Amino acid sequence: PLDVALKRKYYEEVRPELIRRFGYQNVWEVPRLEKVVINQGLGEAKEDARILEKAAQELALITGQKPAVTRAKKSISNFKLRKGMPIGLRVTLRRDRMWIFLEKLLNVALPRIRDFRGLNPNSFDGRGNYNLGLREQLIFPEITYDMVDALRGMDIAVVTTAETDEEARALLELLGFPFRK
Amino acid sequence: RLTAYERRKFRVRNRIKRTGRLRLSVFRSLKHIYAQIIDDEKGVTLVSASSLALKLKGNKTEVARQVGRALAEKALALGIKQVAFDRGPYKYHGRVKALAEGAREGGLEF
Amino acid sequence: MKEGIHPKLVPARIICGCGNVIETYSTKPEIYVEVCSKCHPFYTGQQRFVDTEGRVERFQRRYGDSYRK
Amino acid sequence: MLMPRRMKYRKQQRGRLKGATKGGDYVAFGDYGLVALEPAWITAQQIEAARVAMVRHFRRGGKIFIRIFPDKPYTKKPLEVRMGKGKGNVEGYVAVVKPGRVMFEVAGVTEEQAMEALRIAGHKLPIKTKIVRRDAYDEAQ
Amino acid sequence: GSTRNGRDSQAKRLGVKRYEGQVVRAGNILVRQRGTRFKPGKNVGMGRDFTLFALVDGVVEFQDRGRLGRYVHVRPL
Amino acid sequence: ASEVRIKLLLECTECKRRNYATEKNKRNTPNKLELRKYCPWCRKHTVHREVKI
RNA sequence: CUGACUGGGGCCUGUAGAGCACUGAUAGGGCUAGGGGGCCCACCAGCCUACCAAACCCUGUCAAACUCCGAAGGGUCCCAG
RNA sequence: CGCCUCCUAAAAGGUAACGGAGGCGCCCAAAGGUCCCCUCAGGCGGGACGGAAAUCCGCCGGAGAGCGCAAGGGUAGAAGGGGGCCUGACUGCGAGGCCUGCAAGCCGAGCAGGGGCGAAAGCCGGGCCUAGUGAACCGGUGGUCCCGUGUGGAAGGGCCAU
RNA sequence: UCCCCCGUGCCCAUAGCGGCGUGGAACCACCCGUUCCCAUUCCGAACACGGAAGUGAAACGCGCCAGCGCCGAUGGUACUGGGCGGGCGACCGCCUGGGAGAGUAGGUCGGUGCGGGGGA
Ligand SMILES: [Mg+2]
Ligand SMILES: [Mg+2]
Ligand SMILES: [Mg+2]
Ligand SMILES: [Mg+2]
Ligand SMILES: [Mg+2]
Ligand SMILES: [Mg+2]
Ligand SMILES: [Mg+2]
Ligand SMILES: [Mg+2]
Ligand SMILES: [Mg+2]
Ligand SMILES: [Mg+2]
Ligand SMILES: [Mg+2]
Ligand SMILES: [Mg+2]
Ligand SMILES: [Mg+2]
Ligand SMILES: [Mg+2]
Ligand SMILES: [Mg+2]
Ligand SMILES: [Mg+2]
Ligand SMILES: [Mg+2]
Ligand SMILES: [Mg+2]
Ligand SMILES: [Mg+2]
Ligand SMILES: [Mg+2]
Ligand SMILES: [Mg+2]
Ligand SMILES: [Mg+2]
Ligand SMILES: [Mg+2]
Ligand SMILES: [Mg+2]
Ligand SMILES: [Mg+2]
Ligand SMILES: [Mg+2]
Ligand SMILES: [Mg+2]
Ligand SMILES: [Mg+2]
Ligand SMILES: [Mg+2]
Ligand SMILES: [Mg+2]
Ligand SMILES: [Mg+2]
Ligand SMILES: [Mg+2]
Ligand SMILES: [Mg+2]
Ligand SMILES: [Mg+2]
Ligand SMILES: [Mg+2]
Ligand SMILES: [Mg+2]
Ligand SMILES: [Mg+2]
Ligand SMILES: [Mg+2]
Ligand SMILES: [Mg+2]
Ligand SMILES: [Mg+2]
Ligand SMILES: [Mg+2]
Ligand SMILES: [Mg+2]
Ligand SMILES: [Mg+2]
Ligand SMILES: [Mg+2]
Ligand SMILES: [Mg+2]
Ligand SMILES: [Mg+2]
Ligand SMILES: [Mg+2]
Ligand SMILES: [Mg+2]
Ligand SMILES: [Mg+2]
Ligand SMILES: [Mg+2]
Ligand SMILES: [Mg+2]
Ligand SMILES: [Mg+2]
Ligand SMILES: [Mg+2]
Ligand SMILES: [Mg+2]
Ligand SMILES: [Mg+2]
Ligand SMILES: [Mg+2]
Ligand SMILES: [Mg+2]
Ligand SMILES: [Mg+2]
Ligand SMILES: [Mg+2]
Ligand SMILES: [Mg+2]
Ligand SMILES: [Mg+2]
Ligand SMILES: [Mg+2]
Ligand SMILES: [Mg+2]
Ligand SMILES: [Mg+2]
Ligand SMILES: [Mg+2]
Ligand SMILES: [Mg+2]
Ligand SMILES: [Mg+2]
Ligand SMILES: [Mg+2]
Ligand SMILES: [Mg+2]
Ligand SMILES: [Mg+2]
Ligand SMILES: [Mg+2]
Ligand SMILES: [Mg+2]
Ligand SMILES: [Mg+2]
Ligand SMILES: [Mg+2]
Ligand SMILES: [Mg+2]
Ligand SMILES: [Mg+2]
Ligand SMILES: [Mg+2]
Ligand SMILES: [Mg+2]
Ligand SMILES: [Mg+2]
Ligand SMILES: [Mg+2]
Ligand SMILES: [Mg+2]
Ligand SMILES: [Mg+2]
Ligand SMILES: [Mg+2]
Ligand SMILES: [Mg+2]
Ligand SMILES: [Mg+2]
Ligand SMILES: [Mg+2]
Ligand SMILES: [Mg+2]
Ligand SMILES: [Mg+2]
Ligand SMILES: [Mg+2]
Ligand SMILES: [Mg+2]
Ligand SMILES: [Mg+2]
Ligand SMILES: [Mg+2]
Ligand SMILES: [Mg+2]
Ligand SMILES: [Mg+2]
Ligand SMILES: [Mg+2]
Ligand SMILES: [Mg+2]
Ligand SMILES: [Mg+2]
Ligand SMILES: [Mg+2]
Ligand SMILES: [Zn+2]
Ligand SMILES: [Zn+2]
Repeated sequence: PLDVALKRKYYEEVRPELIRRFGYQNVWEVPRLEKVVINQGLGEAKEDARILEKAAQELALITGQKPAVTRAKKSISNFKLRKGMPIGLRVTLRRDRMWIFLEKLLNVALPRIRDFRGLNPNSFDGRGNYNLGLREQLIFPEITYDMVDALRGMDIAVVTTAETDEEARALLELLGFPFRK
Repeated sequence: RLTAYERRKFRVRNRIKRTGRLRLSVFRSLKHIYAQIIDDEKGVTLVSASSLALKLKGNKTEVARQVGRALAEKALALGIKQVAFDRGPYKYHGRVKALAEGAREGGLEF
Repeated sequence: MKEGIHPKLVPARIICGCGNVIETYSTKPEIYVEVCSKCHPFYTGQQRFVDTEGRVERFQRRYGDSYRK
Repeated sequence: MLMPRRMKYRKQQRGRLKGATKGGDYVAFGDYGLVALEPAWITAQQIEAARVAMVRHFRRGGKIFIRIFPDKPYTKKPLEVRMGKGKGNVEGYVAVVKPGRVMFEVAGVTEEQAMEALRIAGHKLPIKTKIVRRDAYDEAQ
Repeated sequence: GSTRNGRDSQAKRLGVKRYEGQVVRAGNILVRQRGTRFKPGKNVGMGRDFTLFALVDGVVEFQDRGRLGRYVHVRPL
Repeated sequence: ASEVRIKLLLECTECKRRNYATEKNKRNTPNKLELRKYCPWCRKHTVHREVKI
């Protein structure tokens, strides 16, 4: 395993502060990150230039991992959707890669968001997971202007072993997720 | 509400029972590996073999193969030759494959 | 991981405009960014960038008191 | 007047009218009741006539509860055709009613008023009826 | 005036053909059915149309295993 | 069977005898069928080819 | 001697009845998306409704092509008269 | 006007009417065999474009989804969804039955030949099932090399397949 | 022969949902790793291998609680095989034998076989 700064920050600073703040009787009861699942709901590729090999590439640069395709469960009219059609990507970051991503997201990406005024305090699950949406992929340090054909966003799920919203807030906030209110 | 494990397990066991053989069932824990040869007509085990019971050693795979041979031995001595391999929820591979090859060398018929 | 489908992750330095340097990993060894957590307004306590006004308007006009009582 | 807003089937075989009411036998909402003494298909028009007469007795006041509903379609061949050539067309809907059923109940009105309304309503029904008032037996069902 | 109806299909003569306790021979059809109303049990085959039949000469036996469904067995003689 | 779903025979490629009749869709499956079949003449499986019925 | 019929025993069944768990129907009430309408507005949200009313819930019902149930009987095989 | 599904049909089977309702006259080279893996609809919550419904995350959710098409039965302990290898959508037969006036229709263990998948147990003689069909006569085509009008051929036929 | 656990069956919810509690010596899990066999339409999540620092947090096992779920009498009734009556009819009754469904009382937070491992 890699020494990656944020990972260590978790074990060194966040771990204990949490045990203080909520008083766990058990090493496993304390909140862990489980997985960060990034999704590009896309379908701007339904027919058109269904070469979103372009996006799979972009995501593979950002996460260091190649996404797998998602396809439509049922045929849908008004979106022009025949069943089986490639409409999305999903890359599931775990372990080291999950940390490396989150590191750069927190350090560099979110800063680079236009008029960024903090993440949303309310985007919390109620079973203690967080989700957040990006509008563009130029946010990440790996993707320059020069290399992009068209602006595309994404959904980020961050999945925690917390049982409650209130605990999961502490974990992500302590790790450094900037919340607006 | 069953799990992929509970299903997988049923699905293979169901096929094996259908053929009516004595079934060589295999349990594989994080540390050990056990083997009952069971008669399902009677709901009974006829011969056992475990890494736990053989106080066997180290490399899990090599160990498996050993319980494998062990099982066959007590088995032929009881007149059992033919039998059906119950890979449980386990891919026939690894420790299980190893156990299987061992009961084979051991002379078990399958 | 599956071979041949995944871009390599190597030690990588992200350099911000504040003059901050981040020791992290990427598919690119050296990256220059225009902003980061160390210098971003929202992050930097509450650095009220350009507009430290206190509104300023509109009671706070005050030119002047010279109308009489 | 009363009829199903929709049905799985347009025509129903006729069936039979043997036995006492299946249920619907005890007063269950208002104070006084009108129970069927003999079996019939009660027509939607007859139900509605019974109702209207009761509100007419009350003028303003009372609550009428209707406890039978015409979901049975009534079929009839056009005039003068001969037998065969398919089943008749639906001409109305009836509510099957076997002896014992509380068809109507009233509440919120004096006794002499509930009595008379149910009497007049009775005269609109093509069967014999008895007026009942709520007992403990009703309350215990 | 006329009818859009008027049709129906032949009866298929479905159902159990040999009841519990009845002596059968290998091949005897035991159950004729749509889908698996009875499942093949001990010494009982199922043909492509769900038809249950005796695999050996013997005696028929029924078995109701609750959520597991009902079963036709043939017990050797 | 239809104009598009046709009947066809399968001919053993070694001894040239037609051994099987079957059907295919010629819009979906325009190439001539090739299937390994048991040839009773040759007493062995043999690649058989679609040949016109 | 195997018969009709009968005794005992096993297995098969979905009707009478009944029920409402499914498919649908359904009166009223409760709760509550959605509309209608009235206050108050176009600065976009409010508020009130004895209006029509989805889903859900309670009370009370309906069904050949409904059934969570479910007989009496019936059928078949074995032994026996 | 034949065929399928439900009801009528009186709890075995069967059961009529110009009785009540619907379907068929196809299809699939995978939508077939086998090995391996996977599990639904829907509800609430969360999430850029993104909406009641596209894709993602969480919880609940036994089956109300799916199963090419009508209906019914069946079915996740898969018949549903994904992948790999494949052609058993076998050839020679066929114990024993279902059904049944006939003729038809249907199910089929097993043995042999030569195969497919599987480590094996084993499965595979098309398809979850029940419609998707047409006797005989006459003729076509491929095969066989059985008959060949004194004889050798040939004509023409038979036989197997279509 | 008794207690705990691990396998595997049988009865097919009186076994389930939920709330609470409890267990790590042993066993089981999670766990530590991903070189190696093997693997992800991406992901060592799964499957798989090699391990033994930790923890019973998750899962599982065992207890407890009747809010839901499930089971459910007795009594009476509906209906009915057979035998009789009545009504012009819709329909209604008697006898003998059978006898529900709803509901009420009540029950249930499983029982049991085989083999292992540990304990007394
Ligand atoms: Mg929230
Ligand atoms: Mg969580
Ligand atoms: Mg950039
Ligand atoms: Mg009639
Ligand atoms: Mg009338
Ligand atoms: Mg009529
Ligand atoms: Mg007529
Ligand atoms: Mg008529
Ligand atoms: Mg009328
Ligand atoms: Mg009535
Ligand atoms: Mg009158
Ligand atoms: Mg009641
Ligand atoms: Mg017509
Ligand atoms: Mg008809
Ligand atoms: Mg018929
Ligand atoms: Mg008929
Ligand atoms: Mg029929
Ligand atoms: Mg039957
Ligand atoms: Mg078969
Ligand atoms: Mg089939
Ligand atoms: Mg028995
Ligand atoms: Mg038996
Ligand atoms: Mg053929
Ligand atoms: Mg005699
Ligand atoms: Mg006899
Ligand atoms: Mg007899
Ligand atoms: Mg008898
Ligand atoms: Mg009835
Ligand atoms: Mg209902
Ligand atoms: Mg109820
Ligand atoms: Mg009725
Ligand atoms: Mg019926
Ligand atoms: Mg019925
Ligand atoms: Mg009898
Ligand atoms: Mg009997
Ligand atoms: Mg006798
Ligand atoms: Mg026809
Ligand atoms: Mg019938
Ligand atoms: Mg019937
Ligand atoms: Mg019948
Ligand atoms: Mg009958
Ligand atoms: Mg018959
Ligand atoms: Mg037609
Ligand atoms: Mg495929
Ligand atoms: Mg298939
Ligand atoms: Mg396949
Ligand atoms: Mg969902
Ligand atoms: Mg949502
Ligand atoms: Mg949005
Ligand atoms: Mg959405
Ligand atoms: Mg369905
Ligand atoms: Mg259709
Ligand atoms: Mg090959
Ligand atoms: Mg025969
Ligand atoms: Mg015949
Ligand atoms: Mg073979
Ligand atoms: Mg063979
Ligand atoms: Mg092989
Ligand atoms: Mg066969
Ligand atoms: Mg199919
Ligand atoms: Mg078919
Ligand atoms: Mg002729
Ligand atoms: Mg002729
Ligand atoms: Mg000819
Ligand atoms: Mg000659
Ligand atoms: Mg010659
Ligand atoms: Mg001559
Ligand atoms: Mg010559
Ligand atoms: Mg000659
Ligand atoms: Mg010549
Ligand atoms: Mg010739
Ligand atoms: Mg010739
Ligand atoms: Mg021929
Ligand atoms: Mg032949
Ligand atoms: Mg156990
Ligand atoms: Mg046990
Ligand atoms: Mg037993
Ligand atoms: Mg504890
Ligand atoms: Mg517990
Ligand atoms: Mg321990
Ligand atoms: Mg300890
Ligand atoms: Mg370790
Ligand atoms: Mg490697
Ligand atoms: Mg090595
Ligand atoms: Mg791992
Ligand atoms: Mg615990
Ligand atoms: Mg487990
Ligand atoms: Mg108690
Ligand atoms: Mg009860
Ligand atoms: Mg009783
Ligand atoms: Mg009686
Ligand atoms: Mg009688
Ligand atoms: Mg009696
Ligand atoms: Mg009953
Ligand atoms: Mg009862
Ligand atoms: Mg319980
Ligand atoms: Mg024991
Ligand atoms: Mg012991
Ligand atoms: Zn900076
Ligand atoms: Zn050949």
